[PDB]
Amino acid sequence: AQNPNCNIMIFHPTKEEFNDFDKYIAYMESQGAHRAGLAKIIPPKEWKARETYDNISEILIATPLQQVASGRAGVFTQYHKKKKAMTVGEYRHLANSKKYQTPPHQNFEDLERKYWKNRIYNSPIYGADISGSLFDENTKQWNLGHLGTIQDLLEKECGVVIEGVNTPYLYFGMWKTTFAWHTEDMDLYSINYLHLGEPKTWYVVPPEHGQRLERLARELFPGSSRGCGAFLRHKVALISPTVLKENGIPFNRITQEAGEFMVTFPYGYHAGFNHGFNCAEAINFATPRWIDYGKMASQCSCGEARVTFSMDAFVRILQPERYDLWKRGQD
Ligand SMILES: O=C(O)CNC(=O)C(=O)O
Ligand SMILES: [Mg+2]
Ligand code: NI
Ligand SMILES: [Zn+2]
Repeated sequence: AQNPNCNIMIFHPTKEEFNDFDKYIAYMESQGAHRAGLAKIIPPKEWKARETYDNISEILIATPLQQVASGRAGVFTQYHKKKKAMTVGEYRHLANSKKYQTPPHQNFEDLERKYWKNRIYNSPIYGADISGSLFDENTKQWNLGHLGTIQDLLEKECGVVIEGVNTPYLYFGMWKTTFAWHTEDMDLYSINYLHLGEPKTWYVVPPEHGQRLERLARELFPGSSRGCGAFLRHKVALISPTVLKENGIPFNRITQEAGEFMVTFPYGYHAGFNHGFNCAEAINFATPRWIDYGKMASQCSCGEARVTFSMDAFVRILQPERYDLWKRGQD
């Protein structure tokens, strides 16, 4: 078995290997990358997403989210308070303000220490989940707006034509902006490209150990657990690396820098934070290997997790028994 310790692997494809996305994902899996839940892909040196980022300031962040924490430093939840719209240029100024900027630090490790120590005492503002793309239309390789769609994958594998579309999302982050512990909708893959700015630190649990994380989460968030049998789908809970180590949960960590891709694999729980002003782009995708994960994915039916139009068909076709109850949660 390749990569039996479930380490995060880093890949350096050549320009020739960067042509065929599906084939490279399958290569990474042949080397055991999926066992970690997360892989880094450094693009060939010849590649670029677009020519410059000089003209992005007029993108609108229609609903910036203030991430308010409750709990203790290592075990907290966050809720998202909606703020007034602002442009990317306005957001970048805010991120760089004395109130919100990255503190002085020695290195990524020092910054990670400061994040875990102090995150709960601040409420950073995240421009998340903005439909759109920063890839130039002429970028032919690993262009997240030109991937094969999950609907077409399901059709190719299973023969059923379904409604739905699949488009990317932009994330504009600042210091301490945070992504809570989650897997993807329907335990899909995700791919994330850090277009610009400061890094993003990731934590991930190997898919084979996901249920260990879930069991800890039920212990640590006991009211949430009673409210919903899949409450990590709410994307609100954080658990520090110190706490994970104290409870014997297997995980790994890595920092993504501008110009790098990360891939999350089916049922790979992940969480993380941004180091400073940045912009990432991400999208879900599927492969043949995903189908069995989609069929087994947990679902939130309590009403909190509220998701896209396109998840309907996935539940309906892969999880027909669950469909009725899950749809009640959506309506
Ligand atoms: O970058 C973020 O805030 C969150 N991204 C992801 O969870 C992902 O790409 O799967
Ligand atoms: Mg603009
Ligand atoms: Ni994710
Ligand atoms: Zn729920």
